[PDB]
Amino acid sequence: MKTPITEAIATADNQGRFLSNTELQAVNGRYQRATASLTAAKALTGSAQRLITGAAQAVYNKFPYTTQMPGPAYASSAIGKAKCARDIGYYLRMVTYCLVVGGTGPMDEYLVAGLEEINRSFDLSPSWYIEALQYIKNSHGLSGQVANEANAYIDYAINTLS
Amino acid sequence: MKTPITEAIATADNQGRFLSNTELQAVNGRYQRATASLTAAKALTGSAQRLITGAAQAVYNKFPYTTQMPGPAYASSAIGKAKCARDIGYYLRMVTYCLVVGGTGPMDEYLVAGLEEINRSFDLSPSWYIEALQYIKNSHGLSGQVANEANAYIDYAINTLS
Amino acid sequence: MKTPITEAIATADNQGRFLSNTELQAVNGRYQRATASLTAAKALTGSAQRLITGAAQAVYNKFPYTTQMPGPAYASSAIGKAKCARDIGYYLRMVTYCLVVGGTGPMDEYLVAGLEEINRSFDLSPSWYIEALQYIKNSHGLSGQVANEANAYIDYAINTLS
Amino acid sequence: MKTPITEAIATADNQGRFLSNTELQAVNGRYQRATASLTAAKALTGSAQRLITGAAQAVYNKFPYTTQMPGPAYASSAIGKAKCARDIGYYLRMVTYCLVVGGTGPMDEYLVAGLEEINRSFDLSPSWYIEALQYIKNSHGLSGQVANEANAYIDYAINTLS
Amino acid sequence: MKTPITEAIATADNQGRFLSNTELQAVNGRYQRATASLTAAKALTGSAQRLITGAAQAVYNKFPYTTQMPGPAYASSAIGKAKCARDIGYYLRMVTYCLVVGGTGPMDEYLVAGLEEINRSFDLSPSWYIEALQYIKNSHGLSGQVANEANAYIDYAINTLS
Amino acid sequence: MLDAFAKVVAQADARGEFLSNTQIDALSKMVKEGNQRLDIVNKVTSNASAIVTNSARALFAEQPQLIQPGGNAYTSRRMAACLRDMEIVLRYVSYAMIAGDSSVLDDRCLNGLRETYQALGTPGSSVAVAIQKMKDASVALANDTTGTPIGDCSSLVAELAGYFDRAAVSVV
Amino acid sequence: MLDAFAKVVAQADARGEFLSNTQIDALSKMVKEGNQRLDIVNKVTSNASAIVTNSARALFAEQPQLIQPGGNAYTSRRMAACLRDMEIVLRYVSYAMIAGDSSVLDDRCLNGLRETYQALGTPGSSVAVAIQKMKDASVALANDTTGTPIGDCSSLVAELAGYFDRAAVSVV
Amino acid sequence: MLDAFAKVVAQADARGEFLSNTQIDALSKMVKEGNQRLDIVNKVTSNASAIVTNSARALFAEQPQLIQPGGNAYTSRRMAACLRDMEIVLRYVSYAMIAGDSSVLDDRCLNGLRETYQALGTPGSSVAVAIQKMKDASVALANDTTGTPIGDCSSLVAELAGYFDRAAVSVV
Amino acid sequence: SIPILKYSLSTQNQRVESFEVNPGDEQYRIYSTDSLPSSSEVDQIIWAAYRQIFSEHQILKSTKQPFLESQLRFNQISIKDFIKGLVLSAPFRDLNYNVNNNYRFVEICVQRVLGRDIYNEREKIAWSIIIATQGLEGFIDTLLNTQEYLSNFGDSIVPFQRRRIIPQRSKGEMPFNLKTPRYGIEFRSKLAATQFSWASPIRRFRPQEQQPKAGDPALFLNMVQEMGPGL
Ligand SMILES: *CC[C@H]1/C(=C/c2[nH]c(/C=C3N=C(/C=C4\NC(=O)C(CC)=C4C)C(C)=C\3CCC(=O)O)c(CCC(=O)O)c2C)NC(=O)[C@@H]1C
Ligand SMILES: *CC[C@H]1/C(=C/c2[nH]c(/C=C3N=C(/C=C4\NC(=O)C(CC)=C4C)C(C)=C\3CCC(=O)O)c(CCC(=O)O)c2C)NC(=O)[C@@H]1C
Ligand SMILES: *C[C@@H](*)[C@H]1/C(=C/c2[nH]c(/C=C3N=C(/C=C4\NC(=O)C(CC)=C4C)C(C)=C\3CCC(=O)O)c(CCC(=O)O)c2C)NC(=O)[C@@H]1C
Ligand SMILES: *C[C@@H](*)[C@H]1/C(=C/c2[nH]c(/C=C3N=C(/C=C4\NC(=O)C(CC)=C4C)C(C)=C\3CCC(=O)O)c(CCC(=O)O)c2C)NC(=O)[C@@H]1C
Ligand SMILES: *[C@H](C)[C@H]1/C(=C/C2=NC(=C\c3[nH]c(C[C@H]4NC(=O)C(C=C)=C4C)c(C)c3CCC(=O)O)/C(CCC(=O)O)=C2C)NC(=O)[C@@H]1C
Ligand SMILES: *[C@H](C)[C@H]1/C(=C/C2=NC(=C\c3[nH]c(C[C@H]4NC(=O)C(C=C)=C4C)c(C)c3CCC(=O)O)/C(CCC(=O)O)=C2C)NC(=O)[C@@H]1C
Ligand SMILES: *[C@H](C)[C@H]1/C(=C/C2=NC(=C\c3[nH]c(C[C@H]4NC(=O)C(C=C)=C4C)c(C)c3CCC(=O)O)/C(CCC(=O)O)=C2C)NC(=O)[C@@H]1C
Ligand SMILES: *[C@H](C)[C@H]1/C(=C/c2[nH]c(/C=C3N=C(/C=C4\NC(=O)C(CC)=C4C)C(C)=C\3CCC(=O)O)c(CCC(=O)O)c2C)NC(=O)[C@@H]1C
Ligand SMILES: *[C@H](C)[C@H]1/C(=C/c2[nH]c(/C=C3N=C(/C=C4\NC(=O)C(CC)=C4C)C(C)=C\3CCC(=O)O)c(CCC(=O)O)c2C)NC(=O)[C@@H]1C
Ligand SMILES: *[C@H](C)[C@H]1/C(=C/c2[nH]c(/C=C3N=C(/C=C4\NC(=O)C(CC)=C4C)C(C)=C\3CCC(=O)O)c(CCC(=O)O)c2C)NC(=O)[C@@H]1C
Ligand SMILES: *[C@H](C)[C@H]1/C(=C/c2[nH]c(/C=C3N=C(/C=C4\NC(=O)C(CC)=C4C)C(C)=C\3CCC(=O)O)c(CCC(=O)O)c2C)NC(=O)[C@@H]1C
Repeated sequence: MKTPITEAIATADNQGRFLSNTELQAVNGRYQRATASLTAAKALTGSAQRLITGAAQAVYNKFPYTTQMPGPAYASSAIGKAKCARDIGYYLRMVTYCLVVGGTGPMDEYLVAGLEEINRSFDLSPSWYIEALQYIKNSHGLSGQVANEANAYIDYAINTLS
Repeated sequence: MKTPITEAIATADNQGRFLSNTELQAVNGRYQRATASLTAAKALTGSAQRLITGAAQAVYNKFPYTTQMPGPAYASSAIGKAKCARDIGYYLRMVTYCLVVGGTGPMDEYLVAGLEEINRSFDLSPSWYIEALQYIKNSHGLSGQVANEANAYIDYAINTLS
Repeated sequence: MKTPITEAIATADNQGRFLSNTELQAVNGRYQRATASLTAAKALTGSAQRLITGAAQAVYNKFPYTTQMPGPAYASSAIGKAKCARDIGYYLRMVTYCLVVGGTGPMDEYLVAGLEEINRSFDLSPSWYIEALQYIKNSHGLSGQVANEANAYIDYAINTLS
Repeated sequence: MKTPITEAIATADNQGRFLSNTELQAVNGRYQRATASLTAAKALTGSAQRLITGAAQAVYNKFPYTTQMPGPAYASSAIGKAKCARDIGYYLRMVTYCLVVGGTGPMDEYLVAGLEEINRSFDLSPSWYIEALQYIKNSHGLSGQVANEANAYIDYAINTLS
Repeated sequence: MKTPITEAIATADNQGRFLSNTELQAVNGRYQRATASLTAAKALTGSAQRLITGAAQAVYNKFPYTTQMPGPAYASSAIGKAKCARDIGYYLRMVTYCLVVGGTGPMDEYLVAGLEEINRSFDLSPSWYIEALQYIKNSHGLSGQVANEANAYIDYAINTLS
Repeated sequence: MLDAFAKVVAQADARGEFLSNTQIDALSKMVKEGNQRLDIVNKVTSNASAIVTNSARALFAEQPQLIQPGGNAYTSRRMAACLRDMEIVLRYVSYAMIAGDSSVLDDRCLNGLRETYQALGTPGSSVAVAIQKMKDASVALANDTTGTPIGDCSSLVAELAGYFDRAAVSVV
Repeated sequence: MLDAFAKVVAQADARGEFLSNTQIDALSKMVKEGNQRLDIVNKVTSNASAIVTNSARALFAEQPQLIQPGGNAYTSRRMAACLRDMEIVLRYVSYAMIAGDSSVLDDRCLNGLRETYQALGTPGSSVAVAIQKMKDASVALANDTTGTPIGDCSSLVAELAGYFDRAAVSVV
Repeated sequence: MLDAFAKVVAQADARGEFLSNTQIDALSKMVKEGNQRLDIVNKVTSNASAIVTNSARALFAEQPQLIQPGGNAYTSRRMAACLRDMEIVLRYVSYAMIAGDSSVLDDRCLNGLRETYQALGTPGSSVAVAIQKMKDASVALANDTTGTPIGDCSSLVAELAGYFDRAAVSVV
Repeated sequence: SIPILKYSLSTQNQRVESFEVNPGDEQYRIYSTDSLPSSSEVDQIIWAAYRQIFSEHQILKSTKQPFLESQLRFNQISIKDFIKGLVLSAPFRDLNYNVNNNYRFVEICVQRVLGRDIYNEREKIAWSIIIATQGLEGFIDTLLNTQEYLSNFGDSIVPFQRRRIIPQRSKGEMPFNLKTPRYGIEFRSKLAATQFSWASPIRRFRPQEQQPKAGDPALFLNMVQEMGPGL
């Protein structure tokens, strides 16, 4: 994964180098910001069910055809509604994985690589997932530099879908 | 330049990406260390000529043949003593450049690259400059995290000559 | 373009060979399919504006949120309705271009290269353009091999949209 | 080999593509030309006892030194005569394979690949084989497109010998 | 070319190295041999007009069909007879070029490179030139180590034709 | 490449000088702006697809010839390559903003771009209008106070808009 | 590369138009004489070795200074390269005959070829003589009535003569 | 590349002629002085590091602004590239001394070197001074008799001094 | 058998040594399968090879080779076979080979496969006949089997623009994608849907580019956003 620690090792192994002060300062910047991002991952984990059911309802108010149109792609059946709240939980879980690691590494490996072939094949719309992620950004209840850390990985997922 | 800033831009541009929080934390770790790293450069510059004429005398003590033996490579003339204290001040000035930049940037470009080819051609023994850097490592007078920053670039220079 | 003439030159060209009897049969197969292929391309050319305005109305009946939802991506404006019918005219013009050259040459070059990138940027669902192409596939009124040639490239645009 | 069926598969396989309409018309051009090809292959097969020993004598009449000059490369012995008639039977059998397959596939991998090194090493001249091939093109006794298809592969063998 | 001097420079330049004693021993073997190579190149030049017409008459006795058979590729006309002795003189001239340079350098660029396309296109049999070169090897009139250097480049030209 | 702390080291060495206390005191004024500079590139990176597509939508509404048949942003492969150019320029202005000077923008992006567009037939004066619309989308975003503590970053807004100006005069 | 069919399409796409009924009818006239177009490149390909080697032999009989010492066709390597240049140009003319237009001839063969011969020191006027000697050699074969039904191919033969003529003025 | 003997053949092939008697005897003169030509290149490459490091040391004492701060040979990499280029020039001069002509020196060492030095800001007139310092440090050593039989090889030394003069005027 | 014709070398950066132990930020990131990368890091090798052979503007979804990627992830092909497979790919023949002649296609593939510029103009002339007589498949095999490729990149390293910046400098040679685009000044004229070849800057009656002067109150605007605290 791309973490701040494996990106400092890889730039030092490319140069055939021991870990200089260029690289020790970079790992130290991870350890300074890790206090604000480990409480964002603890506060997003503990309020996850409030955020999943909320963000799936925010898609249904905004795009109400997804509950009415028949077909396997839409949340009109009870099967297709549990597959929606499954997917909101996948996106929220990857955001907490990036806050504990630092850097957009877990969702670059588990989520975004091959995502466009999934949405194209099963006829899923990436604007359904932007609306869900814009709810979680506005409703996670964090503040300060704890909200600054969480919103920086919400906006990475939106920029890969937009 | 091996700044933590230009190393962050390079890892983002290797994969054609915007600067995420992986790279902003490497920049932030430079700013947290730049306080102690800039008071070291101010105190080494102010004691420059004291440390240069002291370290030149410590080489002539440990290696007294360098003041007696005839030839162009030795400090046995008035020009050879002027070019010897020129080289102590070169190694001292590159250390202070690395303290105001963060990371071993200026020392690699201006000093270390090509040093082994020069010291073979002009018959300059690298053990003289190690003795001169060990004097400055013991006589700069700093303490705390300010000496911890200073000695990390004296030690980096000794590992290239050794 | 991918054309049975130009895909026959470009197999003798890749080996530095003259056109043997292998490639003259490929040109011959185009020449005895071109009769049924060129009548479809002018039966769709004359019936254009019936098929354009009906297909855009067929999208508005299946997805009626596209006429109601405010925003730049939807045809809820007088500007957005003009851009919708512009798009159906692009897809229908590329089908008549493929019938007059044989095979999916012009729509590979002018339409489908970069199509996924601009759908995601401008928030355009490819399910809209599938419904507009299912209208044209049922309502061109062609029969015989003239319908086989026509539906061969309507289905090609559907296969690469989904 | 280089059938128009396998050169249409390998075209679509090098693009990672399903068989589009560009490839199906190349296949249907083989099927149109096939009944003029499979009758020339049938006609040359039964008439091979005359066309080989007729063409062997056509070389000995234009180049009579190949029956009198001593050495292993000439047909001045019964071993060299029986290996000369064997060589004309290779050229005729390769033409009937190129008529059955359609296109210059079998005689490219079996006959013309590496042939210039064989004639140069064993001292045997390619102008002997051209006079034998011009005999079969003058005495196969077909007309219509049955001759125009059969002469298209005799003329391919002559153009590789010069 | 393929002088031993240029084939010693090309190995030192590949490593990016100076001329060691490995290269100066190679060029010294050229100079200790050139007293026989330059007596052979002068002896063939001063007996050239006897050698060209004798070798040209020898291939008319071995292959008498050249002076009788019509066609531009045979020596039956006065145009074809002047181009035949022109070719024997081209082979003898590159032989005497290879003796003053040392090693098969001049006849590679000037005679061997592209020779197989000339003999294939204009239908010149390479066994005519082998009969001519076997005359010069028999009756150049040389002996000792002078004749060893002359037969070394005669047999190189025979090995490329055979 | 150079950052802003490496630009003063290269000027100083070229004359074989130490750094005076006046020069060090001006480099610790650059460090104290360190967290406000990181907020500005965070606001540009986090909104980077709305900078590009809102300002491309604006570019074709007022110059509608570029997307007509025969235009340069017609035929969606050239439409996708047009949006690629705007994300590329926005990427390197973002690089030049944390570095503190525009040297990575100058030789990795802008070096040879004006002569590239002349060999393609791309209107280089309309690429400069595309950069100028991302300029004030990015400035209005960096003047926006959401998610930030109270204080001041107004000399840094004027600096970010100067890299957008340098990128826009190098292409015309 | 384009054939005659995709030439009309690429011109129509730059105007944003469908094809007119007189453009489809001019395209279906090419299909009607498609068998006679294939008989022309059947005659040219089947004798392609004899077109090159007979016209090259006639070029040096009438330009005997090309193969004298110092001449451009004097060595084994410079002479075999003269033969393959004729076989390249004859190959790309037959690619322009089954396509219908000279788009593969201009892009793949004739673009930048006059300046290449000027850099090599090759006399470009003599290359035009060799192309014109291959022109009438393959026109004489195209007008042969052996193995064909008797008809009028005179507009097709005058098109093949225009492809060799375009190659001969694009090389001096 | 060509040597001296292959240069004569290249003159004689372009006229289509056999070599004359005087051209043979001129070639047997170069064979006779082969041991005196091999003895020169052995004298030069055996001292090749001392030619470079002493001609450089005399250059920086004569032009002292090249090692002052800002000078073109001031840093350890710029100092080591200066000694690299003198060693490259002296290497190809040694190649041209056993060949007999400057064909490898023009093609593989000097082609584009003047334009390389202008783009770098390297003073090309100072590179010519350092090559002439290597010229007479090599000529003075080639005239030294310690190890060789006594004799006159002054024509070979006037040839070696022309390769150094060729590279000196082809760098500015 | 028609050898290639001889051309002369030229002075370039890569022909000569940089005495650079400990490279810096302009070292250009070796992407290799000799470091045993995981699945997230073999995606970065694939994107680096797409960027090097194609442009950044030809890494569309319709351009990517999904089956050549999966043979690299299973250790069936090497990186030298991935690079060969991108040049013989159908998008590269359509977007690059069809809109260049034989001389400008050589200098694209020298710059992008060998990672260096051409030596002179005669080197383009020497290699453009390998294309015309053997095809692209024969030209890319004789270019990857040179000693220039097997010494620098081997068979398990993605190529890069070799030695672009000199270690002291801030301004290096132009990148090879900005120096040589998809098509040039020929094929520009009308063969690539183009008009008028230039354009004046856009005029407007609201000027949009007014330079500030010395008494303007936005140069003092600094602390206008908020006053500092204390007493
Ligand atoms: C809306 C933008 C305008 C526009 C753009 C346009 N550009 C291209 C093609 C290229 N752009 C570049 C630019 C860069 N390459 C780089 O590597 C960098 C730095 C990292 C930059 C800034 C290059 C090299 C090309 C050509 C190469 C290629 O496309 O492969 C195109 C497509 C051209 C084509 O037809 O192929 C477009 C459309 N065009 C407009 O009309 C807008 C004003
Ligand atoms: C004492 C010499 C003078 C001097 C030299 C100097 N040169 C350079 C840089 C380069 N030199 C070359 C030269 C060659 N490249 C080749 O391929 C060949 C053989 C064909 C030669 C002779 C090249 C390519 C460079 C640039 C790349 C590089 O530096 O590696 C430098 C470099 C430092 C700088 O910034 O210029 C120096 C100092 N300079 C002097 O002052 C002396 C007069
Ligand atoms: C907000 C809910 C909307 C919705 C959801 C929906 N999704 C699917 C199907 C799939 N979603 C995925 C996505 C992922 N799988 C992963 O492993 C990851 C990374 C961890 C992601 C992002 C996949 C693979 C599928 C298909 C397989 C499956 O999970 O069953 C479906 C079902 C579609 C179908 O045809 O079955 C729905 C309904 N759709 C809506 O309407 C909501 C608005
Ligand atoms: C012993 C004579 C036999 C013979 C000769 C013959 N040769 C030709 C034609 C050519 N021969 C060459 C050969 C070379 N050209 C070179 O430059 C070199 C190296 C220096 C060689 C070996 C070439 C190029 C030709 C064609 C052009 C020409 O020179 O005229 C011909 C004429 C064939 C024709 O079709 O014009 C003849 C008759 N042929 C015999 O029958 C003799 C046995
Ligand atoms: C400027 C355009 C904004 C604004 C900026 C301010 N930010 C201030 C403090 C601050 N910012 C960050 C985030 C930044 N630092 C990082 O390390 C990273 C990456 C991980 C980022 C994005 C942090 C952590 C802090 C706290 C530092 C502190 O507590 O001092 C700030 C503080 C005042 C000052 O430092 O003098 C300001 C003014 N605020 C604005 O109003 C505009 C819109
Ligand atoms: C024109 C220069 C000739 C000429 C040509 C005619 N050929 C006619 C029909 C025809 N042509 C071919 C050859 C070609 N067609 C193929 O399909 C293939 C292989 C794939 C090749 C090489 C064939 C086989 C046929 C038969 C089909 C048919 O009968 O139509 C033709 C029309 C026939 C007619 O007019 O009766 C013409 C005019 N005729 C000439 O006089 C000149 C010499
Ligand atoms: C002229 C600049 C010199 C000088 C040169 C002479 N050298 C003579 C003979 C000689 N030199 C060598 C050295 C060289 N030849 C090799 O084969 C090798 C390596 C394998 C080397 C390094 C040798 C072996 C010989 C012996 C041959 C002989 O005895 O002739 C020489 C004698 C006459 C002549 O060769 O023409 C001369 C004049 N002598 C000088 O006085 C200046 C310094
Ligand atoms: C003094 C401790 C000892 C000593 C010094 C001495 N040095 C030289 C010559 C050189 N020193 C350098 C070193 C550098 N040049 C650089 O640009 C940098 C980085 C900024 C360094 C470290 C170089 C290049 C030379 C040669 C050129 C020059 O004169 O500067 C000499 C002269 C040797 C000669 O042959 O000229 C001397 C005497 N020698 C001692 O004996 C002291 C113990
Ligand atoms: C109509 C079916 C639905 C619809 C259409 C709509 N489309 C756009 C905008 C664009 N469409 C394209 C597509 C192409 N351009 C091409 O050149 C080609 C190949 C010939 C294709 C397929 C592009 C590039 C755009 C953006 C630029 C433009 O203005 O044309 C919009 C506007 C979106 C916006 O942000 O402005 C709309 C509304 N949308 C619907 O609701 C209909 C159901
Ligand atoms: C006969 C018309 C003339 C002739 C023939 C001759 N040929 C040979 C020898 C060989 N011929 C071949 C050719 C092929 N072998 C293949 O497998 C194929 C493709 C299927 C071809 C075209 C080969 C390989 C040989 C050598 C091995 C063998 O004995 O078959 C000879 C004998 C030469 C010898 O030295 O053995 C002869 C006499 N020569 C004439 O004089 C006739 C005019
Ligand atoms: C023969 C009729 C005339 C002639 C030919 C001749 N040609 C060359 C060299 C080259 N010819 C090309 C030609 C092409 N290259 C292409 O890519 C294409 C398609 C676009 C063509 C038509 C090239 C690249 C070369 C140079 C490569 C090489 O050197 O082989 C030569 C030069 C041979 C030499 O050794 O210099 C000659 C002699 N010249 C004549 O005199 C005839 C009039």
